[PDB]
Amino acid sequence: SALTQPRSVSGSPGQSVTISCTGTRSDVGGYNYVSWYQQHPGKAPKVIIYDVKKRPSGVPDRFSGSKSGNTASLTISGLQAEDEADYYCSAFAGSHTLFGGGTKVTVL
Amino acid sequence: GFIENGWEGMIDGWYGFRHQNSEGTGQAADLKSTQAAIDQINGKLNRVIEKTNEKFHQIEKEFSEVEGRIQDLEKYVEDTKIDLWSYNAELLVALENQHTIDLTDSEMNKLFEKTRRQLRENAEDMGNGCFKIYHKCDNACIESIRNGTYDHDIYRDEALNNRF
Amino acid sequence: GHHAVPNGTIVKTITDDQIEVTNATELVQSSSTGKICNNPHRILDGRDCTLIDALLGDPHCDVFQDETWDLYVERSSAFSNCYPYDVPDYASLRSLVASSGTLEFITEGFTWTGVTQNGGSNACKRGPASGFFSRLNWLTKSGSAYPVLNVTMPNNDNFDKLYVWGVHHPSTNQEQTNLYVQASGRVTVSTRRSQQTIIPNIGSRPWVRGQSGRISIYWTIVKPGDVLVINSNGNLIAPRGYFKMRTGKSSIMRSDAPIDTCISECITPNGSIPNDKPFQNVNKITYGACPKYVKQSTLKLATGMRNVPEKA
Amino acid sequence: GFIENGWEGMIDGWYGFRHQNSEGTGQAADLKSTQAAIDQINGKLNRVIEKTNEKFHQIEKEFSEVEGRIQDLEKYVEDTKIDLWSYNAELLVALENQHTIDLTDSEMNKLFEKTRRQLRENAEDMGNGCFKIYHKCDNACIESIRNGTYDHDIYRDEALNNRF
Amino acid sequence: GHHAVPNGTIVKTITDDQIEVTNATELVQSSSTGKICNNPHRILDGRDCTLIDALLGDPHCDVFQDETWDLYVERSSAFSNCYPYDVPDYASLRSLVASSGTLEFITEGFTWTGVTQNGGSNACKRGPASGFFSRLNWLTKSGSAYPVLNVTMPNNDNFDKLYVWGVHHPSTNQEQTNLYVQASGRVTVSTRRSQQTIIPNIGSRPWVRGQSGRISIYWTIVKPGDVLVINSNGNLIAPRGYFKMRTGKSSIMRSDAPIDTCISECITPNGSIPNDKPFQNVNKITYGACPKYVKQSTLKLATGMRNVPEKA
Amino acid sequence: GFIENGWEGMIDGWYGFRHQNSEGTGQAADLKSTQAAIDQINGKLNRVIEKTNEKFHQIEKEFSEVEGRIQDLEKYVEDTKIDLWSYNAELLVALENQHTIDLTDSEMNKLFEKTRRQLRENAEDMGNGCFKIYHKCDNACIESIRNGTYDHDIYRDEALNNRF
Amino acid sequence: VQLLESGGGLVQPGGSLRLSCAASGFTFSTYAMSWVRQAPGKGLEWVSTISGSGGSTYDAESVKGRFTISRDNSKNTLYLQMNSLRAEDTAVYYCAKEGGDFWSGYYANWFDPWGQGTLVTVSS
Amino acid sequence: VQLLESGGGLVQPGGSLRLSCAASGFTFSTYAMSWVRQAPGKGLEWVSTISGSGGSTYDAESVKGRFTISRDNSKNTLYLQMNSLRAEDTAVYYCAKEGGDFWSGYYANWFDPWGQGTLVTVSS
Amino acid sequence: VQLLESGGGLVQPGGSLRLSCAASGFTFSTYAMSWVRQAPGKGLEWVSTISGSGGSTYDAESVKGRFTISRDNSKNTLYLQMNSLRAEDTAVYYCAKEGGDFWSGYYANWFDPWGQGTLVTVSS
Repeated sequence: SALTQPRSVSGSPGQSVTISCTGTRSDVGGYNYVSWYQQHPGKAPKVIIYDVKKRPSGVPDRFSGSKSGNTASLTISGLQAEDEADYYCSAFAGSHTLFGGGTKVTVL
Repeated sequence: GFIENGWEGMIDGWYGFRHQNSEGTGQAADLKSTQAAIDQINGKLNRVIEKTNEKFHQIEKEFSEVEGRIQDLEKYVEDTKIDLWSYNAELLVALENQHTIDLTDSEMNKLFEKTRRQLRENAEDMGNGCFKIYHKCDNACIESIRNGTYDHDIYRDEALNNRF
Repeated sequence: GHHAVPNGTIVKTITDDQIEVTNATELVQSSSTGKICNNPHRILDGRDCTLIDALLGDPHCDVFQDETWDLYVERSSAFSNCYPYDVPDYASLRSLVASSGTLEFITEGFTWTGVTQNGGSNACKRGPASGFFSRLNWLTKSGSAYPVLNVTMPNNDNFDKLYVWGVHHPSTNQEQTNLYVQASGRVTVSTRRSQQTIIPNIGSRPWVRGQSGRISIYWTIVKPGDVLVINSNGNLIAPRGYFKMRTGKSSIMRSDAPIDTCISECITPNGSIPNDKPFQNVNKITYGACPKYVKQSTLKLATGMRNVPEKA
Repeated sequence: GFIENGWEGMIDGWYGFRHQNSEGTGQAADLKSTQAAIDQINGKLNRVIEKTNEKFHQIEKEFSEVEGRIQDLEKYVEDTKIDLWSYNAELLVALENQHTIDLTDSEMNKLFEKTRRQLRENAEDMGNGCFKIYHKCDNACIESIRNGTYDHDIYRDEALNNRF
Repeated sequence: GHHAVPNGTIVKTITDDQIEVTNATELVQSSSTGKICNNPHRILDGRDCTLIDALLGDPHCDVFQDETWDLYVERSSAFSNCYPYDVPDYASLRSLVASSGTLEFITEGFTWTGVTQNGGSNACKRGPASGFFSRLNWLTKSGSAYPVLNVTMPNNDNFDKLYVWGVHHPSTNQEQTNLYVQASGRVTVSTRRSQQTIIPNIGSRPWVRGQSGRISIYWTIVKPGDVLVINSNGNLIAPRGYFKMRTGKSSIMRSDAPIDTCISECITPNGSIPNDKPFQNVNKITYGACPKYVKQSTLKLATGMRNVPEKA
Repeated sequence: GFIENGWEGMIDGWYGFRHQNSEGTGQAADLKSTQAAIDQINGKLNRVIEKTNEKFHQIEKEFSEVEGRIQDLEKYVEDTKIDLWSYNAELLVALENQHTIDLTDSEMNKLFEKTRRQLRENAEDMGNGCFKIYHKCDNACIESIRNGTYDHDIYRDEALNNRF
Repeated sequence: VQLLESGGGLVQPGGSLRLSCAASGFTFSTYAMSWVRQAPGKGLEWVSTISGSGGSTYDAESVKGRFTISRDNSKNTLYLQMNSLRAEDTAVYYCAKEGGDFWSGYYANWFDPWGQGTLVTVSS
Repeated sequence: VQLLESGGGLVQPGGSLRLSCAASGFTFSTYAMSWVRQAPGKGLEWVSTISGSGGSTYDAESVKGRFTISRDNSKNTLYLQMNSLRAEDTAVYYCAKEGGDFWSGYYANWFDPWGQGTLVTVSS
Repeated sequence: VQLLESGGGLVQPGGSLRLSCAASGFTFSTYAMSWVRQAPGKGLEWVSTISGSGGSTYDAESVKGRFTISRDNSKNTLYLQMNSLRAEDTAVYYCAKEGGDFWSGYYANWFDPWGQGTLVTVSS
């Protein structure tokens, strides 16, 4: 099977956007290896949040991640034009890695 | 308490199996048990590492002249603060280390316990952390043991005969 | 079975002092780069003047006027080159100004009648001519009289004003009657809630830059809606204005480390230390987000299992 | 580690059994194991709750005017005291919680271990936390398992035949 | 198998930040009722006067005379309506009297010869007529002389006596010679072990209730078997007696919360908080049996097991 | 959890065995398990006992006269220091005691687990901490159980017949 | 760090193809590697991963018996072999590196650097 | 909180009797309930207890096969049924409530409120 | 504390000998005791040990079936019996006391007091 993600989320600039990645008890609730990737059109994905609430070196502090049971949330603060892309969530399921459907963020 | 060694050469994980069937000796590594142990150790490290101490203006701790009560009280306060935090540093390290050892020894027994239940009356514990399967196991049968899809009924009749 | 490594690390636990583990991480930062970084915090290098000298207006650090900071770095080579002075509470004035974080001075219009202003001494040589502290005004007799000064300056703003004034203790009685007129002077500076009265003391003192007399520096804080009255019949180093007082994250540090260009969250007199670790042993004096100070030289956290080479 | 679920609908205790014999499905709750866990959790709470801090006259912690060394030292002392007690509050909660999880998982294994020893060679572990009894059990036989008065010899001959 | 609940609670542990449990209890008290209870402790409401004003005998709070307490609640609306005054150590006198717990005053027989007693000022209007602090005695010249006062008062009791006296700093030299006679006054109050000499300072000060002068309040403690000698040739606000000194559980608190009728063991400036919990976040200022102060907003203790819904 | 008593009269160690064979009742004490428990308890005591507090000149803690802020601050600092160290003393004792109880209970299960693996399918658990050996054991056979040199194959055929 | 993919091209259904990912800028024998594919217009799908020594290989169920993974730590190149190709295998294949530095070499919990990708297509 | 007992009376040996305890003032379905008897002049003896949902019933050995317990959480009434009555069953029967508020509904560790009691007597 | 050894002498190979160690100055029934031998010019070799009650005896492999140990806690004397003596048994035999005071009476972890030793020799 696969992780569940909303088709699209839209928000006006300066607002906050939350993306939900709902998984099972072996995928998201069994581990803390949830990751979030941002894919601009026609480009390879880049990491924004590795391990539930950690950021790489070179990512704005606007992006934040959290976990609540079996659902993992990514919060984009100060939404602006360069944040319009497809966002995917990854999880570890014991013997494989699962990827989300993909949420497309549109800035009004 | 039954494993009395550590397999140097196990370089694809923290836990795993090795077997000697008719085909030959093999080696494999478990991944569900390894990442469970690493995640818990990783979570422990993050909780210790968090930076929540932010101090800007504090009292003066080094003195050039010699004064009386006020200077001595300032030295007493800082010495008291250092000893208390030094004790907290020792106990925290000692506590989290003993939990890490117990966490890692438990994950090995958990893997051993679940492999024992999988071979329901088809294998015998041999003291050390190894089972004796009383039926012909090929490479596929050993793989099903690691996967979790070992059917104990197809091999049951021929195993019970060999056992008794 | 489980894995083992050939080169393990010794780690402390409750049961025993040494147990080998596969790997461990140090939890005490015991190293410094030896330099102070200036990117996240504002660092001000007081190369040759102390905070009080910059506050008072020493002739050789007029560069520090109206200078704000997040950390004043004081060097051991700081020296004074003006009229000899003392502060009865040096640590209080140093602490109060350092935490203020601004040497901003707004000159008020002070009317002194019957006295001669802009006095000076050979100790403070501003260029070829004798001078004085730039933020303090020395008052002398005007002809053959020193009228009792009764000046006032009210508060109509919304911030606290810090007034720095002083009393001059001359060496000899002839110097007093030559400078002022009264044999025994008196300086009273009072607000509506607090009063400070100081009678100068006449006597010889050690010889500093040619002057056997001294100056005692005092400070007064006026809250909004308050008023300041300065009354004196002699020996008054009058204030030229007030320094605006602010609260914030500002302190003073005594260090000899040089200042470089990097991004370090905490500053220590031995340099800037990384902030990833929970504890540090470099120094007990710190500024910013940095680990706590512990007596221990090392502290290892076990990121792994036992390391028996060739419950469960 | 073998129970991978929690029976919502177990409303007469924390631990218990459910069976499927020829008569039909049943449900029951254990009481010796439940009260043992509750007593230990209750005893832990009482030790934390005890009120032993009684302070009457202390230093002033809020200041209106701006003073020098004495005011700063007072602020330093109170800040030091708060950070130390805040750290003690976190570690105490973290320690007592991990003991509560371990004390509740242990009580389930203890119940499982004693039920295993009761059915001496008359039942087989089935991976999850359930046994397969190899003889006809009625409601009374299952009750004797929970009571503690299960005679393993009357059913032994017919169980060993079914097993092998 | 074990039980599960549909609505669990998130709890912190060593391994990870969030684990669901069946139930948990909060260990931080983060709420207050907003009111102070008066049943277990004695609460005294200083509505319009501070402790020092009540101690000194302000005209508008004669109600606080001989009043004991277990906690003095000071309100921000407190104001002074007497002769302007200051205390060189305000925090020491406030702390010493508050921990004493009694404003009990026993008037001694003080013989002042050659001076006029019961002085007063228009600043302290007791009714239609000018008055003064009730526990302080103002001494003025008697005709055209101010004889050097040398009074004594020994100790024969078994408790410590607190004497509150003062020195009057007049605004002008004409006021000094009009009130007293000596141009420069002096007040010396000494016991067998400690001495205190204060020379009044003449100068103009801000205008408070018509008076440009001030009064400096001092205190002296006489132990059993000791003796107190008051010597002055001018500027003495003589004491009328002594305050009994006791040790006990008494303090002062600055709050604006109202006082109600209940039974609460601890008092906080934000109100009274329950004492069942181990930690609290309401306020760092507390009186009595109440939880410790922590920075944390919440702290949950797990009274239950893991809550996996549908070692062992 | 199966041993529900303590053998008073076991005076040559902390753990051991007693048997009832055809020759007669006997008693013996284990020494590897006893010294392992004592060493760990001894190591715990040494770590607690270490003397690392050496203070020479400190502030004054008793006062004869009555002063103001400075005297109160000194009393506040010492009271704060005492409460913090008193709390550390309670938690340290409570933590090290609970570790001593678990350690000692674990060492008994470890001895029981290794004796169970030694009698591979020649004995069955009898609920309490005792085995039923299904073959004729003399004194030498029981000694080999304690030594660690018990050959489970020589007695296997006659044990399996008695068991079934 | 730089990962360069190669081998993408058109292959008939039931054919075979071999993809190579050349990696430079890091110790290749320390970090785990993975292949991740994204169908045109659809989301991301995990394919395979390999350990640091190459002894442990993990595959997805829709790929398990068909595609295999390998490494040559001497040449610092990661290889994926396609054996039986179906109509649903048309996607852009990326080679990724385990971005973690905590016991790296076992599994890829997250993928810090990604390649530009090579597109494979199957058709008549 | 108020517990009212009823049903006490004279019954011949070997007879039957039904006692009802009406409880008001608290959530009846949350707290466990118990029956405790005291023989005239002698001490207190526990009889039975019941869980919050009524699914778990616990009886004393001298009562086990004879007396049963029940609840009707809708009617907030606790029922005890006597089936075979002996000469030693003459006592005053109290209905008690679990006084604890810590995981209440499993067993009665202590009995905070007690009823006034109903006296049952057996004789010729 | 004082340990005095006796019984040393010349014995033919295959003979027997009995060594007694009289101990005074401490509670003999509390502390474990041991025999340690040192061949002339060579190092120290452990022989046997005995518990406080005498019920537990431990012997070395080169001594196991030949030499036995015993106590008489009433007489405060420690006895070692030699049954079959070989040419390699010529050494100086010391009687030692468990020097520890932590759960003493089980085994001798270290030997605080030692006797002066008795020399036994075997020859033709």
